[PDB]
Amino acid sequence: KLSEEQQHIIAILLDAHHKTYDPTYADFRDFRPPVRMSPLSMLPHLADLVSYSIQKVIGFAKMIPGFRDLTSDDQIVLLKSSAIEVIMLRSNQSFTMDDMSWDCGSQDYKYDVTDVSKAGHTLELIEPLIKFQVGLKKLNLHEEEHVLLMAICIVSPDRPGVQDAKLVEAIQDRLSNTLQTYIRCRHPPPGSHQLYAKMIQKLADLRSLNEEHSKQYRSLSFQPENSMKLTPLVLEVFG
Amino acid sequence: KNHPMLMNLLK
Ligand SMILES: C=C1[C@H](O)CC(=C/C=C2\CCC[C@]3(C)[C@@H]([C@H](C)[C@H](CCCC)CCC(C)(C)O)CC[C@@H]23)C[C@H]1O
Repeated sequence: KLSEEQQHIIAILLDAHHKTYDPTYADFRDFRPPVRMSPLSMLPHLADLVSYSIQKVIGFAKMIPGFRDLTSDDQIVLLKSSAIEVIMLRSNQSFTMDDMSWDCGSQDYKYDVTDVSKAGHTLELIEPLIKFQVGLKKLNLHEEEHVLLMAICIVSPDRPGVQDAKLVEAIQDRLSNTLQTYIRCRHPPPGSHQLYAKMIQKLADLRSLNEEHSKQYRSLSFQPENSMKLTPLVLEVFG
Repeated sequence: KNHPMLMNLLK
């Protein structure tokens, strides 16, 4: 029941994701090495991982149909506001419900609650992030749904600082209609509505995690000792 | 503020 336009959107988003997400995690070898002894020994490594991820998210975004047709300032506000959410979302692909960690091809590049702690984040945030990862994994999303959800996340008309909310909504609506139809092609009612509703609740949760973080990254990076351990792109993006 | 690196990654 997917039209050609809908199929073309999915195809573009699959390519973009495949181009910007290397399931071998080979590039990780070029980050500052992880250290698990040392206040914030994991901060250099995870800062490099976050920074790299921001670059990749930007790459994915630029391929979202219509995104690059937005103004430069709208593209920036959208990316600054969504980066962390898309990172979290995209990270579900490495996440495993075995031990509740992100497994990027080895023990050295396998990240757990304590690793994240040693990057300067409290368990109080870290735990809701793990829970989110669990809930998302349980959806057993198809890659088609996964990339649509990332794209919906980025092109949200309700992000602070957006000027042409209507244009951003026009893109988002096409993506949401594509996702809904794809879901319908896989699942009759009411399973279809159930799954969609859960995907929407995941985007709400990400907003919440985003808000909560901003307050935390404000106190972490406020410290000059910490901010110095980050990267230029991370400073630019997270203000 | 200015975002020269994000701008550059977008073009
Ligand atoms: C290339 C990949 C993905 O982009 C990201 C990825 C794993 C994702 C991780 C594990 C380490 C900790 C990360 C980077 C989390 C990170 C440290 C943030 C804090 C940095 C925000 C800028 C979590 C924020 C909380 C919720 C703790 O406050 C979110 C995603 C997490 C590996 C791989 O799938």
